[PDB]
Amino acid sequence: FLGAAGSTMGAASMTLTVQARNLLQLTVWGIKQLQARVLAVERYLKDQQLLGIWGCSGKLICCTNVPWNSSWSNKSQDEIWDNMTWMEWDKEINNYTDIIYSLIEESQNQQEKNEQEL
Amino acid sequence: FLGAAGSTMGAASMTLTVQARNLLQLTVWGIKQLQARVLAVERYLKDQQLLGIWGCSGKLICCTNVPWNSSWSNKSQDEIWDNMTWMEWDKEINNYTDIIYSLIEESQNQQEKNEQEL
Amino acid sequence: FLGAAGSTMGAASMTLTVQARNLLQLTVWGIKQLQARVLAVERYLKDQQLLGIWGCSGKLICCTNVPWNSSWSNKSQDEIWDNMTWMEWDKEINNYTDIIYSLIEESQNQQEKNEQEL
Amino acid sequence: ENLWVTVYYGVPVWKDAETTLFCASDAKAYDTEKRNVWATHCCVPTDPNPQEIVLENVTENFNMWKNNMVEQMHTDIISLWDQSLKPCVKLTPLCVTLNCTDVNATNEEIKNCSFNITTELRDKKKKVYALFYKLDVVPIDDNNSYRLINCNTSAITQACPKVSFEPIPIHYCAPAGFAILKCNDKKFNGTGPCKNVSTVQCTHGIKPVVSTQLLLNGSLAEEEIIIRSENITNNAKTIIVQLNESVEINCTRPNNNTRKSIRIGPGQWFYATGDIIGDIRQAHCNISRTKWNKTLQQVAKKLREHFNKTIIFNPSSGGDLEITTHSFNCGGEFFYCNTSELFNTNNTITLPCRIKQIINMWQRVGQAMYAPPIEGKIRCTSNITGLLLTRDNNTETFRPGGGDMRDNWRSELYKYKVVKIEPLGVAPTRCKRR
Ligand SMILES: *[C@@H]1O[C@H](CO)[C@@H](O[C@@H]2O[C@H](CO)[C@@H](O[C@@H]3O[C@H](CO[C@H]4O[C@H](CO[C@H]5O[C@H](CO)[C@@H](O)[C@H](O)[C@@H]5O)[C@@H](O)[C@H](O)[C@@H]4O)[C@@H](O)[C@H](O[C@H]4O[C@H](CO)[C@@H](O)[C@H](O)[C@@H]4O[C@H]4O[C@H](CO)[C@@H](O)[C@H](O)[C@@H]4O)[C@@H]3O)[C@H](O)[C@H]2NC(C)=O)[C@H](O)[C@H]1NC(C)=O
Ligand SMILES: *[C@@H]1O[C@H](CO)[C@@H](O[C@@H]2O[C@H](CO)[C@@H](O[C@@H]3O[C@H](CO[C@H]4O[C@H](CO)[C@@H](O)[C@H](O)[C@@H]4O)[C@@H](O)[C@H](O)[C@@H]3O)[C@H](O)[C@H]2NC(C)=O)[C@H](O)[C@H]1NC(C)=O
Ligand SMILES: *[C@@H]1O[C@H](CO)[C@@H](O[C@@H]2O[C@H](CO)[C@@H](O[C@@H]3O[C@H](CO)[C@@H](O)[C@H](O)[C@@H]3O)[C@H](O)[C@H]2NC(C)=O)[C@H](O)[C@H]1NC(C)=O
Ligand SMILES: *[C@@H]1O[C@H](CO)[C@@H](O[C@@H]2O[C@H](CO)[C@@H](O[C@@H]3O[C@H](CO)[C@@H](O)[C@H](O)[C@@H]3O)[C@H](O)[C@H]2NC(C)=O)[C@H](O)[C@H]1NC(C)=O
Ligand SMILES: *[C@@H]1O[C@H](CO)[C@@H](O[C@@H]2O[C@H](CO)[C@@H](O)[C@H](O)[C@H]2NC(C)=O)[C@H](O)[C@H]1NC(C)=O
Ligand SMILES: *[C@@H]1O[C@H](CO)[C@@H](O[C@@H]2O[C@H](CO)[C@@H](O)[C@H](O)[C@H]2NC(C)=O)[C@H](O)[C@H]1NC(C)=O
Ligand SMILES: *[C@@H]1O[C@H](CO)[C@@H](O[C@@H]2O[C@H](CO)[C@@H](O)[C@H](O)[C@H]2NC(C)=O)[C@H](O)[C@H]1NC(C)=O
Ligand SMILES: *[C@@H]1O[C@H](CO)[C@@H](O[C@@H]2O[C@H](CO)[C@@H](O)[C@H](O)[C@H]2NC(C)=O)[C@H](O)[C@H]1NC(C)=O
Ligand SMILES: *[C@@H]1O[C@H](CO)[C@@H](O[C@@H]2O[C@H](CO)[C@@H](O)[C@H](O)[C@H]2NC(C)=O)[C@H](O)[C@H]1NC(C)=O
Ligand SMILES: *[C@@H]1O[C@H](CO)[C@@H](O[C@@H]2O[C@H](CO)[C@@H](O)[C@H](O)[C@H]2NC(C)=O)[C@H](O)[C@H]1NC(C)=O
Ligand SMILES: *[C@@H]1O[C@H](CO)[C@@H](O[C@@H]2O[C@H](CO)[C@@H](O)[C@H](O)[C@H]2NC(C)=O)[C@H](O)[C@H]1NC(C)=O
Ligand SMILES: *[C@@H]1O[C@H](CO)[C@@H](O[C@@H]2O[C@H](CO)[C@@H](O)[C@H](O)[C@H]2NC(C)=O)[C@H](O)[C@H]1NC(C)=O
Ligand SMILES: *[C@@H]1O[C@H](CO)[C@@H](O[C@@H]2O[C@H](CO)[C@@H](O)[C@H](O)[C@H]2NC(C)=O)[C@H](O)[C@H]1NC(C)=O
Ligand SMILES: *[C@@H]1O[C@H](CO)[C@@H](O[C@@H]2O[C@H](CO)[C@@H](O)[C@H](O)[C@H]2NC(C)=O)[C@H](O)[C@H]1NC(C)=O
Ligand SMILES: *[C@@H]1O[C@H](CO)[C@@H](O)[C@H](O)[C@H]1NC(C)=O
Ligand SMILES: *[C@@H]1O[C@H](CO)[C@@H](O)[C@H](O)[C@H]1NC(C)=O
Ligand SMILES: *[C@@H]1O[C@H](CO)[C@@H](O)[C@H](O)[C@H]1NC(C)=O
Ligand SMILES: *[C@@H]1O[C@H](CO)[C@@H](O)[C@H](O)[C@H]1NC(C)=O
Ligand SMILES: *[C@@H]1O[C@H](CO)[C@@H](O)[C@H](O)[C@H]1NC(C)=O
Repeated sequence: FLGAAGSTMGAASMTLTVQARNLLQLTVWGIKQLQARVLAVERYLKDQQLLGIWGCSGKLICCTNVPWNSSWSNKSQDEIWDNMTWMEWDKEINNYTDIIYSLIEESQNQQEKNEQEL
Repeated sequence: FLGAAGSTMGAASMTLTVQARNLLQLTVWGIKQLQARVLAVERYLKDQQLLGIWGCSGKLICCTNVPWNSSWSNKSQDEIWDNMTWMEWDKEINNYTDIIYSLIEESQNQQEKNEQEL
Repeated sequence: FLGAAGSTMGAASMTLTVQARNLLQLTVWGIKQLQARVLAVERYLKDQQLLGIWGCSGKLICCTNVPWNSSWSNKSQDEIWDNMTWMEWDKEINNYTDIIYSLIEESQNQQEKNEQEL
Repeated sequence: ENLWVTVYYGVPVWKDAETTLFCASDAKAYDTEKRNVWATHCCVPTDPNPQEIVLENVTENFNMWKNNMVEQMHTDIISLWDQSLKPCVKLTPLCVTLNCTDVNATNEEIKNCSFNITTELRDKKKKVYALFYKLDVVPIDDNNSYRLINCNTSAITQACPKVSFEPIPIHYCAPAGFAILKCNDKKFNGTGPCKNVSTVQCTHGIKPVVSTQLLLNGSLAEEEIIIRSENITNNAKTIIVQLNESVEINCTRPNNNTRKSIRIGPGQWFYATGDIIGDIRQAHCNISRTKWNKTLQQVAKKLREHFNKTIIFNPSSGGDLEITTHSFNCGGEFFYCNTSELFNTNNTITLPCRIKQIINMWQRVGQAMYAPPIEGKIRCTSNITGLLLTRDNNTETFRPGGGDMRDNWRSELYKYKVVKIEPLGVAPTRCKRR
């Protein structure tokens, strides 16, 4: 768990099942823990719902449509997958998180579901 | 959200990703809300479980086996998808909701899973 | 529900959709039931998460990699699927439950996700 | 022969488990005036057309003595009573010197007592009277000066005058993911395998009847008297005897009581026994002599099969009234009947009974309740469906047991077990992923 945090992005792909696995009286002492349990479930479901929307429900590694912007990253893979860690990467992309997600939901889903019926 | 409620059934198919997206102290003031959160999760999971049974877990549009009965609907698609709205449609099918669902669970699941192992 | 408990393992495969379907004021009287509801959800999600990891999320019958050990069972199918019930079977495998699950998880995911991107 | 691992989900198997069960009832025929504690309006209706599935070719080990359904039922009942009494009037203002004389039942057990009670206006007290049963009042002096028995230990909560405590059959039902197994072997006794096993959503309705020597209104054995014990050779254990035939008991409270409402504060009312109208007579219970005689002899005969000694019965050895007498509730009144005439022609056995209002239920000394009087007369009809017996030679002696209420529930829940479903499992096939 987070053993790969200092590893490069490529190497860290072998721990995706580790990081993704530990996500699951009338007194305040107890009610606050019940609330925590409900929240853990809600956070879990929100990530699963989002992956479902993107067509990534069965995948830890999920290729989608939407090419990369030079405004998001101008690095070669020689640096991104081999030298950088995921923390370092998140620190550079961060500002574009919402942008990228909208571009998948509004594309990958609509342009596959209508086409599949047709 | 429900912007498509007045739209025809076909047009409304573009908003399936919208309608499906907003589904997620020791005082009564707060306990009733904790209970509401638990219920929202339970309703969400029941719909997801049912889609899984029908083989529709990854789809917003899911074709299944089971042909239509003239007792369910005798309209052409010229009216159903192009003039009628989903509210109007639900008002005509309603009585057959349980019938159609049973016919998918008892067919689409059993006749695909045994065959896939074989 | 458990009607197939006395049936053989093969016959019982027709009820997988049955067994898998029924899984979903301030006072102790009420708080204990709220806690029970939260637990039912947590148990449900843990089984679904595990099936997802194994690549079995959409299936009631899921073939995986990992061959059988004679140390687990040296019984022929002539008895396993045609004469034995699932309770009887669980009583013979039990000790290897964690072993098999570990082998599926650590093989089936890593050997598919990378191969699919590549 | 190259078999591969295949995962199956929805496998019909189970493991023993302990979980939270819920209250369910058959009828919603109960109104909101009665407020029966077992019609809480927080208890759900059960299935009017319940299913039961017979499991063929299965064996299941049942154990009534280690059964956790019993502990849960016990806990729910204690909790229910404490909650029901929570908002009602406290009688701590009555712990005052009582000036008591005998009632005019003259030429026994009822005392006419005077109190000094603070009225709604704190500057004034009023002198008032109430009648009390002797069992509720302890002398302070050798003079006519008395105290209520609880002031020495605990505060009293007055039972809510509008709340019924009449038993209503309750079904204990499993939560999602769980199931209840039922043993259908007619002769199933204590612990061991049951061959005829079935699955239900829930238990039959069980009436939460409280009694200490004779079990009342339960379910009868199908063919013969069944004797159940954890360890039949351990004299410290209760032996639960289930009868295959009921014996009726007719109980009454023959004097006509009246109720006197005494204000003890700003909306705080105390209900006192007022004057007795008509004759003053003793409470009692009626058991047919012939039915009792054959029943007790059959119990001795069946007990003999486990001891091979001549079996006799004796009256209880001593303790407080809850253990020495047949304690039971009827009509909301609390009776303590003397059973020395049972554990010993064509007449009726009439057992004298005493009645008391200050109660410490389930041995919870420190939490007293006051049972307000009921106007008019009381008539009860009940069935003896079993006995709670203990043991001390070429003979053996049995005596009434009881006191600990869990023994009265083991007698109904002995047939049930809670298991959880574990639907995920593995079996061999030549089918492989690719
Ligand atoms: C083992 O099982 C047995 C069998 O169930 C248990 O024995 C039962 O115990 C019950 C509770 O003690 C007892 O019920 C009381 O019976 C009294 C006598 O009733 C006679 O008249 C009725 C007439 O019936 C018709 O009217 C009623 C009115 O509701 C309808 O409901 C019926 O459907 C009929 O339409 C006969 O049916 C009986 O057979 C008798 O002849 C009743 O008076 C008493 O009711 C009063 O007390 C109630 C307390 O909860 C209260 O809710 C109700 O409203 C009444 O109270 C009014 O009157 C009093 C008078 O002082 C007043 O103070 C109140 O303010 C209010 O105005 C109950 O109905 C069962 O009859 C009895 N069964 C038998 C066969 O004896 C046994 O207890 C159990 N064992 C143990 C250990 O628990
Ligand atoms: C226990 O003692 C109680 C008190 O004495 C008994 O109550 C009494 O019972 C008798 C017999 O039924 C009643 O007599 C009848 O009364 C009605 C009229 O009643 C109405 O008018 C009176 C006037 O005082 C009023 O008090 C009542 O509340 C009514 O408004 C007549 O029409 C009949 O013919 C007959 O006379 C008494 O009235 C009644 N008293 C009270 C105060 O209710 C009770 O029955 C005894 N219980 C037992 C089991 O013996
Ligand atoms: C239940 O009822 C029985 C009677 O059926 C009660 O037993 C009787 O209790 C009285 C108590 O005063 C005994 O009287 C005393 O007996 C001793 C004997 O040595 C004597 O020395 C005393 O002077 C006095 O007479 C009476 O004998 C006894 N009856 C029998 C047959 O033993 C019993 O106490 C009642 N129990 C309850 C819990 O109410
Ligand atoms: C105490 O035990 C006796 C039996 O020893 C119980 O008496 C039995 O009660 C049942 C009701 O649960 C009666 O069954 C039904 O009675 C109705 C009456 O109209 C009838 O129409 C139905 O066809 C059916 O027979 C049963 O006959 C009756 N047995 C006798 C011999 O009367 C009694 O209810 C138990 N409880 C109490 C408090 O007495
Ligand atoms: C922390 O950084 C150091 C320095 O880069 C990593 O150690 C070497 O990294 C280079 C990168 O190409 C490898 O070629 C070397 O083989 C690594 N050294 C060794 C001894 O293997 C170090 O591994 C980084 N930390 C983590 C967790 O990877
Ligand atoms: C409400 O009904 C009106 C009337 O049908 C819809 O307006 C027209 O619908 C016809 C149907 O074939 C179209 O061909 C026209 O082009 C629509 N009018 C316009 C100006 O586009 C109206 O759109 C319906 N409401 C909604 C939300 O669709
Ligand atoms: C319980 O075991 C019995 C005995 O095997 C089962 O009954 C027979 O099982 C054989 C097994 O090959 C079948 O060929 C027979 O046809 C079965 N008998 C009948 C009348 O069909 C019985 O079915 C088992 N219980 C369950 C629930 O299957
Ligand atoms: C085994 O137990 C089952 C109940 O689980 C018994 O089946 C009941 O038999 C009676 C007989 O008249 C029927 O009225 C019930 O409707 C049956 N119940 C169910 C659920 O089928 C069965 O008879 C018992 N067998 C033995 C040998 O005791
Ligand atoms: C209440 O207490 C008093 C004395 O403690 C009891 O005795 C009465 O005392 C008064 C004092 O003046 C006398 O006038 C009365 O005549 C006494 N009564 C009798 C019968 O002699 C009184 O009896 C007690 N009351 C109760 C209900 O116990
Ligand atoms: C409280 O109780 C006491 C006695 O227990 C009452 O005192 C008696 O009051 C009467 C009134 O005439 C006197 O005649 C007695 O002599 C008093 N007894 C004693 C021992 O002095 C007292 O009055 C009661 N308080 C109230 C408010 O009634
Ligand atoms: C106050 O409570 C104590 C116990 O908490 C009582 O002591 C015993 O009470 C029982 C009850 O019948 C008697 O049989 C014992 O003989 C009592 N002990 C002694 C040493 O006598 C005490 O008696 C209670 N107060 C009063 C006034 O009785
Ligand atoms: C019902 O009673 C029988 C005895 O008639 C119990 O038999 C068991 O026998 C073995 C033999 O060594 C003893 O070790 C056990 O202790 C006995 N069990 C008990 C509970 O004493 C049988 O187990 C009893 N219960 C059931 C459900 O069959
Ligand atoms: C019932 O419990 C009693 C408890 O003592 C067991 O009997 C005795 O157990 C002690 C344990 O040290 C032995 O030393 C004694 O020799 C035992 N007594 C006899 C007569 O053997 C008793 O065995 C238990 N019975 C069952 C059926 O479990
Ligand atoms: C208990 O009370 C019941 C009635 O409440 C008695 O049953 C009556 O018995 C007589 C005997 O001849 C019959 O004639 C009546 O018809 C019965 N009544 C009913 C309603 O059936 C019963 O006998 C009493 N038991 C005792 C021990 O006295
Ligand atoms: C990059 O950002 C610009 C901003 O206008 C946008 O027009 C272009 O389409 C984006 N490229 C990608 C790959 O989304
Ligand atoms: C239509 O309903 C009838 C009712 O008997 C049924 O027999 C027929 O198979 C149904 N058709 C479809 C498409 O289910
Ligand atoms: C069976 O267990 C042995 C234990 O060493 C292991 O080496 C072998 O690979 C196992 N076989 C299978 C099919 O996993
Ligand atoms: C059980 O009750 C029935 C009622 O007819 C009786 O015949 C049978 O003998 C009783 N059982 C025993 C052991 O006496
Ligand atoms: C009841 O037990 C007492 C014990 O002393 C005995 O003397 C009396 O005769 C017994 N009564 C009957 C009816 O056996």
